[PDB]
This record gives sequence, C-alpha cells and structure tokens, in this order.
Amino acid sequence: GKAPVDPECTAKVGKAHVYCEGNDVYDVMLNQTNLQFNNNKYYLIQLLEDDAQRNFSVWMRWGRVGKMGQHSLVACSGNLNKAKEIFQKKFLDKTKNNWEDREKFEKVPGKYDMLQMDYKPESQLDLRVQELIKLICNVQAMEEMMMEMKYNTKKAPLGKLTVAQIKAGYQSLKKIEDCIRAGQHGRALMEACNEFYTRIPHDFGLRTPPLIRTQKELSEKIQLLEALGDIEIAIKLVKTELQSPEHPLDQHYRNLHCALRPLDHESYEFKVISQYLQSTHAPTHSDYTMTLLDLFEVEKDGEKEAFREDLHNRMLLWHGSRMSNWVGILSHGLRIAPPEAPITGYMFGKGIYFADMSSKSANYCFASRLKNTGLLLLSEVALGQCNELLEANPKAEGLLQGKHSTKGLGKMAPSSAHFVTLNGSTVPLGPASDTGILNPDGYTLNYNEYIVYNPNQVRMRYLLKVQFNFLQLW
Amino acid sequence: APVDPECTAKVGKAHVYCEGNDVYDVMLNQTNLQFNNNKYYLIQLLEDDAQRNFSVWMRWGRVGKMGQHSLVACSGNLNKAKEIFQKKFLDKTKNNWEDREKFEKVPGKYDMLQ
Amino acid sequence: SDLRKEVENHYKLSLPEDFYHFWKFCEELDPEKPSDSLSASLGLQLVGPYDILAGKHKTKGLNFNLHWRFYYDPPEFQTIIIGDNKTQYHMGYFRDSPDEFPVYVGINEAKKNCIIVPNGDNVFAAVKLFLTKKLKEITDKKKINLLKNIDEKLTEAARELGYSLEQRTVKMKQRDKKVVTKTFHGAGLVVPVDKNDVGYRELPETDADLKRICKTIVEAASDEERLKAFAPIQEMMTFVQFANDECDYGMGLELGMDLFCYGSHYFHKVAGQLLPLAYNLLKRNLFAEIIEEHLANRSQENIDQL
Repeated sequence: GKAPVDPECTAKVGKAHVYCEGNDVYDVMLNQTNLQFNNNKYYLIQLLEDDAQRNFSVWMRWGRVGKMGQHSLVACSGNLNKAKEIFQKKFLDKTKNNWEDREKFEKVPGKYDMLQMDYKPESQLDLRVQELIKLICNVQAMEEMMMEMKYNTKKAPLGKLTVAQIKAGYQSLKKIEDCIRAGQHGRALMEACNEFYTRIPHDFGLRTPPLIRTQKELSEKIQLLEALGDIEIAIKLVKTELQSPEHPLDQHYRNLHCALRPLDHESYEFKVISQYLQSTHAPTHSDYTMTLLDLFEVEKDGEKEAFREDLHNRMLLWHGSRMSNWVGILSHGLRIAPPEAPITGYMFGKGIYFADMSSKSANYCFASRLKNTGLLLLSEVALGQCNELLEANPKAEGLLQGKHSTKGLGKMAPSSAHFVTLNGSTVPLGPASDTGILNPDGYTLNYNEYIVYNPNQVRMRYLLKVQFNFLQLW
Repeated sequence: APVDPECTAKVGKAHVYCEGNDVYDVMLNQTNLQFNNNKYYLIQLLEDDAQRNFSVWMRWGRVGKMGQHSLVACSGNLNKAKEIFQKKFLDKTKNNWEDREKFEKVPGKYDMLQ
Repeated sequence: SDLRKEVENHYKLSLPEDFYHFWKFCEELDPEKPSDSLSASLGLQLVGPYDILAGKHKTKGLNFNLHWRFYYDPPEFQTIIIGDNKTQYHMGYFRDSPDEFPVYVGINEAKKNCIIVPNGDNVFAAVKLFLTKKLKEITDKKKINLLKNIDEKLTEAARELGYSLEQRTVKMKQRDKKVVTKTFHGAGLVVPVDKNDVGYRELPETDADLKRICKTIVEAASDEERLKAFAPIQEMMTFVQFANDECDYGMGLELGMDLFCYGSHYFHKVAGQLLPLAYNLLKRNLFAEIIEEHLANRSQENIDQL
C-alpha cells in the first residue's frame, strides 16, 4: 500500500522516498528481547533515494523500543549497488537471514527477529445520519487515537502492524497458554515469554520484562491485541474514495452497507428505548449519567437470512465499544474471537458477549468528559436455552450439549416479571433486584451476562446515540 | 584546526564558524594507560551560505580510527548550536567554554590539542 | 468490662484487650490523669477511645469518625496516641475491616508524608519503640532515669500479659503474605481472593507513574488544562468499573486510596465515588461512612473536644 518515509529523517523526509521493487520494499523493522538477560531493543532500517537528485542512502535507527535512539544516515551519491549491499549485509548480520529472500524468514535465538508493518454537491442524506457518519468517519480522530496508542498508552510504540503480524502474535499467546497451563516457571516459560515480547513491541523502561504468570495478564494482552486489530480494521474501512462523490462520506456509507434511519423522538420505539436505557442503569456505576440524544434504525444486509428465528428466548441486549471502532461493526457485524487466540483468556469461552443492563456494557464505551459522545448498540439475540454457570470455568463451551448460549449468574439482575415486548422481541426492563442465586462454596458473580456462539444468532436492530454526562470531580 | 575530511556527509559545502578566542571547532584527546583509555573527540560547527542554518558535528573513538560520529542539525538558530557545543564541552571536560583558556585536566575528562 | 461496651458502642468498632489493659497500666502509673501519664515524660498523649476512658467526652454533635482523624489517616486507621503536634506524629490501631481486631499499631506524621510505618502489633510495642528511639534522640543523660523506670514498668507489664515486644510480630508477617499491594500508604490491602484469583487485579499504571500522573494533573495551570489532562483518570475509572463488575473490588479500593493519599481537593469527589462504593461492595459499610464524612470535612485540626 501507500509507502511512507520515516519523518524523523528531517534531512530527507521531503526530498526522498523509500525504495521499492514490486513486492520487495527496502524497509524493515527488527525486534529482539531476552528477559533472561533483559534485552529489549529494536532496529529500523530504511533505504531512501532522494526524489530530486539521484542519490541513495541507508538510514538506520536503534534503541529501546519507545525511546527514540541512535541514528545513522549513510549517503552514497547514487551508488545504489553498494548501498543495497550494505543493507542486505546488515540485515543478515542482525537477523542471520538473507534480505532478498525475505519471504522465507526464520528467526534464530540470540538474534533480532523481523516484523511486518503497514509502511455539483447535492449531499443527499438525513442530517442526523450525516452527523453520525461524520462523527464515526472522522479520519483525524482515528489518526489521533492511533497516536495515543503509541505515546499515551505505550502498546505499539514504533508503529502499526499487519493482520498477519497480529496472527503470529496470537500464535505466541497460544504457546504461552500451553506453557502456563502446566504451572512450570522454568526455562521454557522464559523463552516463550521472550517470543511474545519479540512479536509484540512493549516498553518496560528498565525493569526486567516480567514473566506472564497469571490469567489476568493473558486476558489483558489479548484485549490489547484485539484493540490493535480493531485499529487496523478501522483504518482499512476509512479509505477515502473519488469518482464524484460530492460527499465522500456517502461512499463511506456504502462501505457501511447498512441502512441507518433516523427515528422521531416521539415514536413508541424511541420512548421505549429511552425507558430501557434509563431503567437499567446499574446503581454501582453512578459516577456518570447517560442521556439518549438520538436513536437510529439498523438494517444490515444478509443478517435476516442468518437469524435463528426458530430458537426461543429472543431478547434485546446491549453491546458497547469506543466511538471509533463502530465503523467496522456496521460494515461487517460482530465476530467470534480469533480461533488462534488462547481459550483461557475468556473465563467463559469465546463468542459474542451481551448484557441486558445498559451501564455494564456501557462501561466499554470509554467516553470522556472532554469527549462526551458514546454509542451503545442494541441487538436481538436468540439465546435459546441458556447453560447456567455459577463459577468461572473457561470450558463452558463443551458443557452446552444442546443448549445455544451461556448465562453467567450475577447477584443483581432484572426479573422476568417486568419484561415487556418490542416487535415480538423480549425487552428486559429493570430495575435490578436480588435474584436469590448465591454460592456457599466460592464467590458470586456481580451481574449476569449472556454469551452466544453462533454468529447467526445476532441481529443488530437499533443504534443509540448517547451523551455520557459526567459530574463534579472534586 | 582543519575541518575533518572524514566527515564525508559535510565536507566541501560549508565553512566552520569561530569567533577569535572562541573557536567552535576543536579536537580533544584523553589517554589513560591505567584503564587503557585512548580516545579522541572532534566537534565542529558548520554554517550554510544561503540562510542562517547550522550543524553540529561530533566524532569520537580510539585514536586513529574514525569510530562513531553524530550530526545534530540546528537550522533553527546558531545560538542553539552554541548551547549544544558549550554544554557538551562542559559535560565532557568540567570546564566552561567561556573559561576554556584556563584548562585544568581533571582525571577522566578530555583535554584539547594545544 | 462494664466501661468497655460504651466505648465500643460509640465507635462502632471493637477494640483489642491490650487497649484496656494499657488503660489500667496508665491508671496505675497516674490515677489523676492516666491518659497523659506519659505526657510529662514523653510528650505523648492518650486520645480517641482513651478520651472516652477519661470521660473527657462529657462536656458536650459528636462525630467519632473524625476524632483525631488526621489528614492522611486512612479509614482503616484509628488514631490512639498523639505526639509532636508540629509534625502531627501519631500512632493508631490499623483495622482492615470493622469486624476484625487491629493487625498492628502504625505511626504517621501527617505534616510530613502519607506513609504509615508499622510500630509493633500492640500499644506496648508502639510506645516501647518510640521510647527506645527517643532515648538516643535525647541529648542528655540525667533526664533519662524516669524513662528507664517507666520503660521497666512497660517491660514487666508486657511480660506479665504475654505480649511480644517485637516491632514486627509473627502475625504481621503472616498478614504480609496476605498483603496484595502497598497502595502509597505502605500498610497493604487485604481483599477476598478465591481459588480462581477472583477478587483483585492490578492497576493499568505503575505506582511511580501513578504519582507522576497525580503530579501532572494537580499542577495543571487551568481547569481546561486539567480536563484535557484528566484523560488517564477517566480511563482508569472506567477500567475500575470493569473490574468491580467482575468482582475484583480491591482495584477500585486501591485507586481511590492513592488519591486519598495524594491529598488534593481536586480528587475529593472522584475518591468519594470510588472508595465508599468499594467498601460497600466489600461489605465494609462503616469505612464508607468514615470516608464520606472525612472527605466532606477533612480538617487539619481534629480533636473533637478542642
């Protein structure tokens, strides 16, 4: 794709380009880590030829990942052959792999590993959908969030990654899961951790990179990788388009390929949805309120044929996520976790996750005081017969045996006596009350949650535009 | 006190800046046979002809060998370049640049070439 | 015993037996003013529930959650002895829950720092440690005989009652194995943890980086700059919500505590949203009451009899 030049080479950012030849783009990033000996270092290499004058150069820059480091610019006055030689020689020295056949890369212990990078207007639409698309399709905000994913929360310091790089990361998490499952904290565990930290760049400052020892860190790493994938899909979706759009967002909307229609505030549907939002605000999430500003009808192509209409127990359940990634869902729908992803990160397995209490799912929006706009999606989910779970058991999926979804039994939850109906789907109104489920052996889940596995059992139905209103801070 | 020919990335196209006593070009040496230290360090400020556009060259290593070098560009303002130069000289010698004349070799710091 | 139940009814807390035995000890030392029996010698004062023991509460609105509650005394911490009022040096029993006995006696200097230093597991240990440390601090020899005599009485009383005099006892080292994190106060958190490690998870930020976050926020030059700078607190609070929803209550317990330790009024509300709730989720309702009342009225002068 679009090949960017490292901006840090100020002497060449505007007069020079990264070299390419078909497949082979002479740009590469290497990472190494060995917690046994506490190495965690990167090495970027880029061949740049000037645009204006015929002159090639090799740029190298190295240091601890996150902390910018020592750089070198070697000019050649157009000696492309020597420069390419130097490039390949250094690549081999640092990797033990030849550069030209980069396709068949094999990392070796005690050497750097490679990684893979991404380097007449009649705007006819309802004004409300226009505001929605402009909100979610704001490329500036996506860039700013990506920059925050490097300098605010150091999860991806050096840059972005590819889908396949994420898949290799998942492979390493699988190896970590296998290792940890046997509770052995010796040498193999340290090497597996080395492989993880090699594939996904982290910045530990100086404190020896710690061993991944419990399930919580596994799941956190998994969520980090998921956020990486989300950013990747969001930037893939926001690709701009030409051909007389007179409002490029209309093509972006086609890319959503999902009808989203404005609803009137006085319609039964709007009022009932507001009732459901308000009645189900958990009392233990009282640091903020939420107001329903607007509500949009959802019609996603292909989902109708897939819905398990035959299955009973159909209810409308929440799903929250940050303002930016929603563009992906509306174009592709919700997906089960990556198969290559370790099962043991999900205390009750993979699949699609929903709540019936607005604030619990709403916590996954990460709205802010400065940025007070968030979205909650409502979907009709045919749960069918639920399997009842008292205590965490990541293996819930084997226990289904004919059931179609899992229920995690929370202390606080609405009782079916208050349930209402919307278009023949069950709407589980609150308030939450005690459910008389308790555990005389272990802990008790704070709140119920429902998980489905077949993607065909979800049908998105309305998208909620929500003002999160925070309060006094001191 | 010639501009280093070994700075291929900068030779030919610029003239080193000095001011009388204060010569912003210098080579320092430190030999210490107890620890087998024998290292040099050249520093050079270079000015553009067209605009006030300056560069700081540093080069250091074991005597004779080019070792390593760094280019810190200061197209912004020559005063920044003086800051880098003088501050680094103090860091490396424990002597101020304005007071460079009265140099006293403290152990483990650079002396210059007389 | 007949004067004990009114004491413990006032505080809604149970006090260990060494407290009352030390009351009887100080009574025998000085019947006229047992609480201050060590004040002429050591410059220390018996306060708090000893105030009830002294009947000095009979002059009187009386809020015992604030009585000698210094600016950085966490709700777990019940002040029982006062020293230098210049540094607000003080010693107090430390209880993790209103239904348990104190785990040890800690000391803090509220005008100096927020750190609570263990000082034995009972008031005998705490006073002996202070006495021994001062004995070398005192630049004199003639004015020491009194301390040797009172210390002799301390040692004989502790021996007779069967109390260890070590600064860190066996039970404290056992609790330390149950201590999940220090949380800027250094005293440790005790939270329920089941066999699946459910009950606690660590903060998304390191302690040093948390202190740095607090410094950069509190030092912001305008409210708009703070709101822009507030993003990490909002994020950490959202993740705290996530954790509490999954029964890892102690995380929300810990974050508020750090803000409680930081001391800025800009954090009074957010801590009041985090710390009481966490105590409610942990069924420590009295601590929620204490933190509500303290955050609403957190003063630098706290003797309720004035």
